[PDB]
Amino acid sequence: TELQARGLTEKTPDLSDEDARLLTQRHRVGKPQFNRQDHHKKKRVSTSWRKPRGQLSKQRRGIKGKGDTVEAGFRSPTAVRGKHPSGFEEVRVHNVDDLEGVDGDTEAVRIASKVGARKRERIEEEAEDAGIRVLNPTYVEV
Amino acid sequence: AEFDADVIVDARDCIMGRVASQVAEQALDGETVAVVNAERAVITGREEQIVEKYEKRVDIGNDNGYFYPKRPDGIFKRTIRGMLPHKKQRGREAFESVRVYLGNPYDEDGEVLDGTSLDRLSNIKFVTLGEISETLGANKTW
Amino acid sequence: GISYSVEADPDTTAKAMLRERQMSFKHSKAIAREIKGKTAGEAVDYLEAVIEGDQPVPFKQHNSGVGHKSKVDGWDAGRYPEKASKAFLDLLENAVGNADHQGFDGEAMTIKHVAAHKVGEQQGRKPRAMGRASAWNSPQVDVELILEEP
Amino acid sequence: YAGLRTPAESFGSGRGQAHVPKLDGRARRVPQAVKGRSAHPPKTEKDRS
RNA sequence: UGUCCCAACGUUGGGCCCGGUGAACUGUACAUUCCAGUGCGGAGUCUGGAGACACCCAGGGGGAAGCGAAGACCCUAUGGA
RNA sequence: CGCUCUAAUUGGAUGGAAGUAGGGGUGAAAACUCCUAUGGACCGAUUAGUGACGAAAAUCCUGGCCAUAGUAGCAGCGAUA
RNA sequence: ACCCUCAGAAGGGAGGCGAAAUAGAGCAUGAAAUCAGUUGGCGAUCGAGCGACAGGGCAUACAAGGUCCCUCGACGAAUGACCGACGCGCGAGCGUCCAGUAAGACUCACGGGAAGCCGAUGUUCUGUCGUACGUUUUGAAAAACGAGCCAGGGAGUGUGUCU
Ligand SMILES: [Cl-]
Ligand SMILES: [Cl-]
Ligand SMILES: [Cl-]
Ligand SMILES: [Cl-]
Ligand SMILES: [Cl-]
Ligand SMILES: [Cl-]
Ligand SMILES: [Cl-]
Ligand SMILES: [Mg+2]
Ligand SMILES: [Mg+2]
Ligand SMILES: [Mg+2]
Ligand SMILES: [Mg+2]
Ligand SMILES: [Mg+2]
Ligand SMILES: [Mg+2]
Ligand SMILES: [Mg+2]
Ligand SMILES: [Mg+2]
Ligand SMILES: [Mg+2]
Ligand SMILES: [Mg+2]
Ligand SMILES: [Mg+2]
Ligand SMILES: [Mg+2]
Ligand SMILES: [Mg+2]
Ligand SMILES: [Mg+2]
Ligand SMILES: [Mg+2]
Ligand SMILES: [Mg+2]
Ligand code: NA
Ligand code: NA
Ligand code: NA
Ligand code: NA
Ligand code: NA
Ligand code: NA
Ligand code: NA
Ligand code: NA
Ligand code: NA
Ligand code: NA
Ligand code: NA
Ligand code: NA
Ligand code: NA
Ligand code: NA
Ligand code: NA
Ligand code: NA
Repeated sequence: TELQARGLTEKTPDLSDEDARLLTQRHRVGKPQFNRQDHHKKKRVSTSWRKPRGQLSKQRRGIKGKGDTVEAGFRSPTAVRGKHPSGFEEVRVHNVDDLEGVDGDTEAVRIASKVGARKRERIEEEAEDAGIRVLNPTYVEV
Repeated sequence: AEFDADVIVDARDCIMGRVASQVAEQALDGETVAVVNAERAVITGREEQIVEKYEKRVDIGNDNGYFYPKRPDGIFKRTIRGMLPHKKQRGREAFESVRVYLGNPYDEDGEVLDGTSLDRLSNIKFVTLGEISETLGANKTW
Repeated sequence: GISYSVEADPDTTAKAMLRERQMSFKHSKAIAREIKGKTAGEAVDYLEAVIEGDQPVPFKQHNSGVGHKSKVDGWDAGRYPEKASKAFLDLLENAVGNADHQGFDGEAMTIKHVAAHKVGEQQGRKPRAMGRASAWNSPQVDVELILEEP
Repeated sequence: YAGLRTPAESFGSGRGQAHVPKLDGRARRVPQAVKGRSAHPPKTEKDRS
């Protein structure tokens, strides 16, 4: 009578003490929006990032208040870079075969959006039997 | 009429600036202040020059205006306004919770703040706000 | 053209629309604005008073250079848009018509919703001096109306 | 000759218009003009072997 | 002899209000400013103060170094006629 | 990093592709991805190629559109109707 | 189609077809600029590169993020005391000891708590910094030049030879 997500939605990866520290760091520190300079001043100018090139650009010159310039110093910790917030490493999956070789302790799985309902149900059920959590589960009424 | 002043300060024979400075400090700390006997507060210097300064202020102006008070009432208050960011929300609040009066409309005799009292016995070159106001053309309503 | 921008319960609701009327889109906004919440009956009386010149239509957005009207309350500028008003009286006649043929008491129904939309312009061209020409167009208006039982 | 088949000319300064060759009040020939030539297009002469 | 002293009154069409019709110029953004200062030495936007409740109608045009025209002057181009 | 089309290898889609709107996650970032709605037929990945391959600008071009504005004009003419 | 309305072969209402009419005629999809109505936030005593980073208010269906808060305790870099005891200094105050102690960012464990609640998103308030962008220029916020806004279009290519 209510909606229930298929699979091991609650499943949690196990991570070394270090990795969990680093993942918790990344989540604490965060990073700036790194949006394009002045995108908020002109509609035609999109948020996507482009390096400010104006010889006079206040951002390009690093004037406090004009936004942070993309630098390598902003990168995330090697050990965690790319992990889903849960700590799981994602694996893009299109069919049942793709499920083979996936560590349900370490990796969770994300079903390509294109995969239709029919093939989903198959993937979702065998994914769970293999101890793998599906990040984008189908919600059925039970 | 009726002003729940947490502090009632007496300006009689006290150095306006020094008092005003301390009143702003408190009003910014949230205190509701009321200054008493403004007509009797004093400012050191050579009367002649002092008056010139103020007369000039009265004369300065134009369409946009430069409203400067002539009553020892206003005078004292504008002085305090100069010691507060009266245009910032916090500063208008503090300034507004401060009021100056001619004489003392309370029952309690106000208090004399440290280092704002002037010794008439060892000081001859000074002026009374009221003397100033009479010179400005104010109406002696006190 | 438009489509009803609001959901209406058929059991307690009457509808009506005007299609591509060539009239001031600015007047319509004001008119709609003014008669919403009124009784279809009240609305008719009002718009006829406007047409008559006894009741002014508050102009709150498109008021540049409009002269103040004593009768406007809470505001100042206003006019008597008789053309637009007449087209609204057609809209109303139709809505109250449909409402009766459905068993309701048309006139007593509340104007739950009324909005004007500029659907286009019948384009025109005006010769100007120096051998050049400039636009001389006509707005085309659409307007939705939804009647609701009190 | 795609886009070059026109006698379009630019009016030059004077009418608060960019110097773009026009004809019958329509911009033409130049690459940044709709219906204008393609700046650096594919070429038959190129050796694709 | 209203050119002037020195302006007045009047006439007609406008102007103003209402119905109908219905453009153009112009627009980086923000924008209630004023006095000063500063700055590429001619600032509504910086700095300091002052002033400033919102909207609307009419006006004569002080300012936006107002709008209009890639300066005719002047110089430069191994330019043109 | 991203775009077009070619090839090899290998996948998705009417149990709903592309696109679009709003929304969640990743990447320092170019950008990648997921969810819901819409849509109703196509769409990818990896590798090696391909090139009329990336825009905020050029008094840029073309189209559309907002303010301007319910504003100017619909009075002036020796034919005031 | 039929019926009602209308000056009406208009239009509108009700209805019918179809998987769909938000496929109804320049009718696939249907972006942005933008318009109407409307919801959330702000709002008629107040200041202007429109933001960035911090932190508050208010607002939020599900989904795709799930964290967050307080007691206490563990760990604890640089830094690092109050009080008190003694001894200096005209004085403000300093020295020795108590002590590299208490404290000390992050992180964690037990217990307790939150589901608009944490993140995130919308808007608004406060703090810090902040006079666009690109170009010309020794020097541009510039009273130097360009653009009304948006979408789409818009600029190192080919052959020959040389290196
Ligand atoms: Cl890197
Ligand atoms: Cl004045
Ligand atoms: Cl202030
Ligand atoms: Cl003395
Ligand atoms: Cl319009
Ligand atoms: Cl840590
Ligand atoms: Cl190049
Ligand atoms: Mg933008
Ligand atoms: Mg007027
Ligand atoms: Mg002619
Ligand atoms: Mg062409
Ligand atoms: Mg100022
Ligand atoms: Mg020139
Ligand atoms: Mg000459
Ligand atoms: Mg010659
Ligand atoms: Mg392969
Ligand atoms: Mg154009
Ligand atoms: Mg005007
Ligand atoms: Mg006559
Ligand atoms: Mg269509
Ligand atoms: Mg108020
Ligand atoms: Mg110079
Ligand atoms: Mg493009
Ligand atoms: Na003094
Ligand atoms: Na004055
Ligand atoms: Na208005
Ligand atoms: Na009234
Ligand atoms: Na009124
Ligand atoms: Na031709
Ligand atoms: Na132009
Ligand atoms: Na060839
Ligand atoms: Na005369
Ligand atoms: Na002027
Ligand atoms: Na907020
Ligand atoms: Na330039
Ligand atoms: Na610039
Ligand atoms: Na300047
Ligand atoms: Na224009
Ligand atoms: Na190109």
